[PDB]
Amino acid sequence: LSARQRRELRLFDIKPEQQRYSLFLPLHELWKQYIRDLCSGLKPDTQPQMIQAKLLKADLHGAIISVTKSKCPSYVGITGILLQETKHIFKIITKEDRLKVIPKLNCVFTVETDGFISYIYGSKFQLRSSERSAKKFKAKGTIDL
Amino acid sequence: LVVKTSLNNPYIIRWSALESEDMHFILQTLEDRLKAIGLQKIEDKKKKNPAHVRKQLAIGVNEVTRALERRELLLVLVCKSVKPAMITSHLIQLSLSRSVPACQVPRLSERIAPVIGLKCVLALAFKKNTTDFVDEVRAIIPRVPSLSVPWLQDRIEDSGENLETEPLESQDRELLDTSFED
Amino acid sequence: PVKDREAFQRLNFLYQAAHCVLAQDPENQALARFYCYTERTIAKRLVLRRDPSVKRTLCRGCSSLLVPGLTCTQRQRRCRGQRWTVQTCLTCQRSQRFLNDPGHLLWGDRPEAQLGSQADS
RNA sequence: GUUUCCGUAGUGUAGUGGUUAUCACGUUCGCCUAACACGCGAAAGGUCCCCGGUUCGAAACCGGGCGGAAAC
RNA sequence: CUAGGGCCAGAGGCGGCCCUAACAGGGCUCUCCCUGAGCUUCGGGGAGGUGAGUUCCCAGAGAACGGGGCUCCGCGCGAGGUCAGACUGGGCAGGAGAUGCCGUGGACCCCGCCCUUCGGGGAGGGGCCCGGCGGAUGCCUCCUUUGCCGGAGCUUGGAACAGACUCACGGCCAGCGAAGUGAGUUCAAUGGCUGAGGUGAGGUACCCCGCAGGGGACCUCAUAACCCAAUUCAGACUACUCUCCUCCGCCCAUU
Ligand SMILES: [Zn+2]
Repeated sequence: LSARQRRELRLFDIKPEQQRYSLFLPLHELWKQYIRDLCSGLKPDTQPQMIQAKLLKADLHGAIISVTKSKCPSYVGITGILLQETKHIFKIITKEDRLKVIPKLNCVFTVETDGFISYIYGSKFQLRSSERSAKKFKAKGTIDL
Repeated sequence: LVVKTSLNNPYIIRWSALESEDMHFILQTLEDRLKAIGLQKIEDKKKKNPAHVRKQLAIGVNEVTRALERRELLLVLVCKSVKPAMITSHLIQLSLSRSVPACQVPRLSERIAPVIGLKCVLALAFKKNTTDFVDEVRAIIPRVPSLSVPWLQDRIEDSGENLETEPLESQDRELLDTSFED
Repeated sequence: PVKDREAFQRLNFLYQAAHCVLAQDPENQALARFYCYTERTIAKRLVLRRDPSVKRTLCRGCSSLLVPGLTCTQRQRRCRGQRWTVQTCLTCQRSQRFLNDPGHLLWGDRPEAQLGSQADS
């Protein structure tokens, strides 16, 4: 059950790397209508503390990210939507076809909503993101970036 | 009060339009073509003592499911005589790639018996690549209604999502089943 | 269903996101496997009772929600008594038994069609 | 050096031999009174010390990390 | 006071092996589960034996067994026709899959080779299931059906030759008040300063060897964090970086 689910891997191949990244936009279009169906109130004045709290447990698969701070200078400035989301890494695909892996070690990601911009500090958000929606996101420490 | 919230999503992938005025006389057109050309299908199987045998008439359920897999342009004819047939006929809706899934519900069960053939066939299809059998049947294919599938994409970059949460109640099955274990 | 109401949106989103990958580009199914593996894990820890109509397509060996419906083999055959509709993928080679018969349409309407007439608001 | 026990709304504490978070005090409101102390109903208020692991699901079970307390 | 020991009931002893009287020790190795950015022959964590017990609500034939729900089947029982093959006659099964075939699938039955002569281990075949490919005849020869008995399946579910957890795999019996630990304090000593080095960066109008190179000399700077002996030692676990060794990942840039 452990090695039998891990025969080859669940990892990508060489041929899906060139799948014409603008065709991954309906995956972002599905996520864009998902956020409007989640809170269903955006415009006049509707609780910015609620928006950043519902995105704690929200499955952010297929969302645009842009690195505005990282400990590595080479990681900063990479844009694209994400496909996989592992323990402390998540694989993104960028502009004209090439995929990149950015670890969730000490960095923050910028997620652009319709009328909101939310930073996600990737040093606390780890540990198998299916379990992130479950339990145990408590208040610990600061993020010195 | 025992109420269990159950995420129940049978998103109804509907069939073609129920045009009883349109889908009645086209089946009589199929009886005019399958009888006037020849009825040598049973004469080679029973051998009551070969050109009509060369067709790839997909007879049965499992010959239609293998037909739409590789690369085949054909026509699908599905009747409804079984009430849990949605388990079987889900492959007809979901394999919409290069075919037209026609679904004659009330009359297709009465179309096997007047033709000199076999017992009641559920799924009817035929492979007719690179062979001109009847040019008039190929004109009925743009005339029969097609079915849209909002399950995957429905051909347009616009997704269709719903929130179908049906709360299961234990008191409803307590009056129907009346089963107790202590 | 106050706090658990948020959890229903996170399960059917990743279910639908695996369909959007295979609708545009088939034969590359690594996104459909991980979106089903995350869907099963959230339902495993945050306990929800999903319907057997969808769950019989997830192919509970590892993960494939749409792969046996358009690529693998699902046929009808008769093993011993009544006929069975065998759903078997091409990755873990597991099968799921489902019998199709007109004699048990009353029992075939028992798990799925009884909640369509009893689950009231 | 030594041993055992404990961490639960604001405090004092139950409870659980694993799937629900609460009783007493106090606050708010309500019952009552010309306006009251009691009685009584109800609501606001949860990092169940922290992480990992087992399990379908740990306030609980296990492992580790602290913390606190009782006495020679 | 040798606990490399004895006593009563037992007769069972935690995958196997190896090292140690330091067995909640370590190493090698097999199987399974959980899980991780080295496709994975990978790293890390946990569990292996036997017996007993437990395992929410709902759904479901069934969550210990049996009964009961429904279908299929006849080396069983009973009735009717006896008109018991007629032009292979009759009836049944069959696209809602009959027949045929494939296989490092079975914890199934049997033949059965070898290691062996207790359970058994592996190569191979038949029958019965499982799964896959491919689509037309096949079955019985007085016949048909009900009831009873037995066998098999049963859309559930986190789970149905299961898995997980708890308990049990023994109980009980042996000490010396006498000076002074390569630190030995106990109202609880001790990791000091300066100077010169080592190693790790940086520099040279300096010297020698003459292969553009190298070595020496001199000068500047880093040397820490975690933390504190209280009888001592071995081992596991946990908190760590001035550092060295092994194994790699991601991204940038170059060819
Ligand atoms: Zn599979």
